[PDB]
Amino acid sequence: DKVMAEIDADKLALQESRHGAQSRFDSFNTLYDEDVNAGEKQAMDLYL
Amino acid sequence: DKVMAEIDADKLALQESRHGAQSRFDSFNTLYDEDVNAGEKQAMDLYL
Amino acid sequence: TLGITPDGVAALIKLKYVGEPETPMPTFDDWQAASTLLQAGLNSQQSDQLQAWLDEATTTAASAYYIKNGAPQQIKSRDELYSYLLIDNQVSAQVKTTRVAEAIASIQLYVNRALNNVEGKVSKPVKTRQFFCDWETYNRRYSTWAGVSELAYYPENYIDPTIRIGQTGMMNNLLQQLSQSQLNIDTVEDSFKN
Amino acid sequence: QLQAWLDEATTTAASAYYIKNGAPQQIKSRDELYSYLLIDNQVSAQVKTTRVAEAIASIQLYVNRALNNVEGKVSKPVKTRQFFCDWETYNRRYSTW
Amino acid sequence: YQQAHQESKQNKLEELRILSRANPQLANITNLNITPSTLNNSYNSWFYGRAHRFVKPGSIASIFSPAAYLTELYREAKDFHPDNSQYHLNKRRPDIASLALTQNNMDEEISTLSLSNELLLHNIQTLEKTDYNGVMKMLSTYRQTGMTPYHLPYESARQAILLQDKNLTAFSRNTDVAELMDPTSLLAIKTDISPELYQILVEEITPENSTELMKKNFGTDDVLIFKSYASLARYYDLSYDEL
Amino acid sequence: PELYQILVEEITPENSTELMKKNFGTDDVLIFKSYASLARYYDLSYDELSLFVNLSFGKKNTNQQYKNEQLITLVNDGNDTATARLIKRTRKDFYDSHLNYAELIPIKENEYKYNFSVKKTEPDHLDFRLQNGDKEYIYQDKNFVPIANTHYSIPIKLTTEQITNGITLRLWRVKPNPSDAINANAHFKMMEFPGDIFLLKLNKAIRLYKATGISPEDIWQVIESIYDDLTIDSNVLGKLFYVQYYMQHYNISVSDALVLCHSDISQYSTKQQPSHFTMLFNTPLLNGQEFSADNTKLDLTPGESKNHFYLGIMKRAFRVNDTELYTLWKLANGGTNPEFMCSIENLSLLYRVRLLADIHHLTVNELSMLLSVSPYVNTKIALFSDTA
Amino acid sequence: MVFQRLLQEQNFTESTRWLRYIWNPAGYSVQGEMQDYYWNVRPLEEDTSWNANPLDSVDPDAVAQHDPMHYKVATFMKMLDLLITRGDSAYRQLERDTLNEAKMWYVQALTLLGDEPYFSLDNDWSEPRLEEAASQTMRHHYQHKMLQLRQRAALPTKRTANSLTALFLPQINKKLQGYWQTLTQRLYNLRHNL
Amino acid sequence: ASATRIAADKISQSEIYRRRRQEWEIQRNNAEAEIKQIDAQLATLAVR
Repeated sequence: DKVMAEIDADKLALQESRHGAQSRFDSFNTLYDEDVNAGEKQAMDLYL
Repeated sequence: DKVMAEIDADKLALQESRHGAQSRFDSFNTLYDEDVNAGEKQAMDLYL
Repeated sequence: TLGITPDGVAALIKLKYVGEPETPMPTFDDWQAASTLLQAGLNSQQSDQLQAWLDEATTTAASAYYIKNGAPQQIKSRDELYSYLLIDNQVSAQVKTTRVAEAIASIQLYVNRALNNVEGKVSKPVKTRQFFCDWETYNRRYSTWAGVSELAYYPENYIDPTIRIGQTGMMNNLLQQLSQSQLNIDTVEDSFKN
Repeated sequence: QLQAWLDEATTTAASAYYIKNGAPQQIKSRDELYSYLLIDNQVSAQVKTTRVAEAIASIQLYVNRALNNVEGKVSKPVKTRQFFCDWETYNRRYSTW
Repeated sequence: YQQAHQESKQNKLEELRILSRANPQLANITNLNITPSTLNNSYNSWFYGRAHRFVKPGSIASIFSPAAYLTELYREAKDFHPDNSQYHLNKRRPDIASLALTQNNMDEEISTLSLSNELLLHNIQTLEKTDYNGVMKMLSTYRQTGMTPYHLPYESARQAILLQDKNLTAFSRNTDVAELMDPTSLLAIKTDISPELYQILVEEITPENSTELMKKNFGTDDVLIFKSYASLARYYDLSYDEL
Repeated sequence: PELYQILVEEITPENSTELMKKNFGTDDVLIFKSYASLARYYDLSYDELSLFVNLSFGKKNTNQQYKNEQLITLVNDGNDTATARLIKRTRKDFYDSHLNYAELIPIKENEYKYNFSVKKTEPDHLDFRLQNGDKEYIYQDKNFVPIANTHYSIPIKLTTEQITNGITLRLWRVKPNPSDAINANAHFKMMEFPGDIFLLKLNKAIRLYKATGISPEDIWQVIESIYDDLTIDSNVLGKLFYVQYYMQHYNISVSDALVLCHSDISQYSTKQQPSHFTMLFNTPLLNGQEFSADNTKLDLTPGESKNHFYLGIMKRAFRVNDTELYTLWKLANGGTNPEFMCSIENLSLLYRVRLLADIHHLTVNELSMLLSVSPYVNTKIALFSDTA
Repeated sequence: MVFQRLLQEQNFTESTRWLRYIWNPAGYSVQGEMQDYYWNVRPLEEDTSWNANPLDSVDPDAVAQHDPMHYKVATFMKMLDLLITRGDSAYRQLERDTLNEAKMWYVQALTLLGDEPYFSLDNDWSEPRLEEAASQTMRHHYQHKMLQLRQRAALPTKRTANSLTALFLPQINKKLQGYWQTLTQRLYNLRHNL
Repeated sequence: ASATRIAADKISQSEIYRRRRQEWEIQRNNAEAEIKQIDAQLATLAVR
């Protein structure tokens, strides 16, 4: 029984790793989906 | 039988690690194969 | 452990070097019979290994025999025999190359040796054709030669709309005005008016 | 699995029969039958699409084939409406429309 | 020279202008208003269907094929030497002139050193006017040069034995049949001693047999036949350290 | 069931125009007129169409007209029937060792043209001969050396009986010195049909290829193994089932299943893939010279051969010892060794017993034991039917 | 140049406009009525020799100026690039409404292309020797025949043997074949659930 | 000369923004491979 409970707590640890990997992927995806910022595009236009 | 199925799912996890290592290698290789960009070479020529 | 019959074992022992007298010397056909007897007892991996080893031995036999018996008098080494025959006799048998690529490499070696006048007497008026004026940059390798001939036949593959030999200063200034990461319709129309 | 396989077999039976027996004389291949009927008879049965999206894709294929005059005789005065002057940028897809 | 060069340039231009409009890809393309160059019939009538005959990419027949590159290479390279010179291409390599430009010779990936072996053995056969088996018979018994005799059935047999029983453990196990085997014969198994090489090693050298055996093992008499360390090391394929 | 009725019906010269209506509709054989219409009608690639049809179109721009070692040559003016002449080259002994290609092209009736190209020319022979199965020299021109890699054309007068039966032309280069005469021979066999019956046979052959996905040379081989004159039948369909079932059952190849299904070792080669015969015997060339299926007697008792070339070639090709080869031949004749001719018809059924041992993961000694305790102790495997 | 830069910065709806400024397969609406042409450049409609002497150096722009048909073909290839990259940007989003857009772009590119040349190719080659194929006499006779072609030579109607048998054959360009292959691969992946 | 200098600065800023976006794409692909791998590890943990 305690062996099975150890398996359960290890699964909980794995879920808590997967949540942070998910948040990092979502943050990098929403970083990638906007190539330039509004201020970055403004600075490009001002240089031009 | 369940032990053997665990071995199979671990092999699936290893394949899914290898796929991302492959994509990272291919992306770094196609980054390395173009040393300068068109705009980077243009900026070099404009400085000159 | 030899994969044959005990009569074959007796035939191998009958090829003794020094043994009993009144047994005749082992003939070349006798050796060939023993050779195919041992040669039939291998699988495909050992057969390919034996064949590669036999080719790599018969090349250094036959090249030395050809240097000794029939060759021009200047040939004295295997490298000189390579420099003559334009095919490498020292390459181990893992390397594969088709016949047209071997002939291409042979003629290219002959041309690169004749251009530096390492041979006997190079005909100097033949040396100054347009094909050999373009030898150093285009005609030395098949890839650049085919690229030049494709640029002749289909120039549509090689034209890019950005660069061009002879584009004007207004075109270059437009390209400077146009090379950003972000191109709006208003930006490109202002650049076109400029 | 059997139903999907039977659909993917009966399409390449029925399309060949329709090309042979009843069709305009120009139709000779399955791609030409697709170019006529505006519905793809070569799609394997894992792909799902509602009826209004199929009709939208059919009419959009008909418009993109009629604009390049691949058909028999395109009526040129109908080609220059404002809806087709804005075809290339707005009206080609439902999202931009 | 300038007029002939101008004529050649305009001939290439007219050929390019003819062939670049008779492309089979550019026939069924919608609203690309391309007419043929009004000399396509003249090109097909002069050269019998050449503009009618376009070839697949990657073919042996193509003008960008390695066969076309080799053809241009040989046509421009066969004049570096006079014809009677021993360094002329057809004289040093008559095989390369009569090579059949086929798809099999283009794509059939044979190993190199097989071409070298076939070329050397064909040259030895053409020199000595015998068959391949006769060439191997004469090469199994040639004693005049170094790295030779070369007994090819013996080499095949000893490599087969070395592949099957490495390190001769059957000799160590089966001692009652190891009694029948000769130690010099097992030496010839484990390292290369041809029967002719064994005859060379086993013969005794008397002061009487000296000049005859020098003919049998070298050819020429008159002991100064090497005259230098370099010729000796080249004749026996030795390093300076091994010499 | 309708496809089986299409495949199983026989095509007479009487039933020709009716069955052409039943399987095509329109008569008047020129109903395709082009390779593109044929490939579009049957949904074939150009490569898959090239397995069957190799016409006389585009003759002048080549010196080799045979595709996949076969050639159809339809002649006009046969009372407006347009009879076709299918000729299949078979690539017999010393084909790859002495020549590039060797094609026999019909010009007219009893009027044939021999096209070939000698590889590696021999200056010291000069005596060109051409016999058929060592019967009579058809063409013989003394003092003539065919130079290397050159397409020669030789006219050959050949009877319809000799060409409809399988002929084996034999190109010679004999020397006037009594030394070696270089032999090089290929085998030809023509087949002639009227156009409608030819179209119906081609229709059901292409439909069988489309149905089964099996090779057209393979269906030629299984129809040659049972019948003659290419009549698709229920026995052919049964053997074509059994090659597929054995190929799925064991992990054998197509020709490996062919040998098991009472066919012979195939000598059909291509530029894509070599023949199964030369793959089995001569791909690692043993003593340089190749193995040629000559009718040369060889006693397979392990001490009385003295012809070590064919013996070592058979032992390497069957991966077998001398004793194991002898008991393999003894199993093939029911415990006896009558005579071994070293023919292809002996190499097949010598290879059948070896395959029978190997696909059931048995050694040949174990196969001899298991047959010794079977009800097949001293039976004749050489005299079996396909059902047996 | 502007269209190429807008393609590289992926402003698709403006890149297709700047391509409409030169090529429109749908004709042009001028004062409410349609036009009879499809190329907005008159030296592209009528092939004007921009550049006499183009082969003095290796320049694809010089050859395409010597005849603007190559510019026309490169414009068509740029249009195919635009259509297949619209299809690829639609395909990478993996929504079943976007897959219909991707199939629409690939179908539009395919119907702009037409039919792939499949059976019209030769696969037909009388294989000579290299000694036959590199005949300088035959090459000179070919150039003499070309000079007779441009001087029109009265077409002597003496049906002789084809002495130009070993001539290498013209080859269709690699890039259009690559377009055909990638279009049929895209439609094969789209007609399944790949 | 000052105008083409600042044009070189403008094109340099455009290219460094493009390289920043490419690096974010690398990070996003790595995190997506990571979340797939941890999901398959959750699968083999359920099997165990």
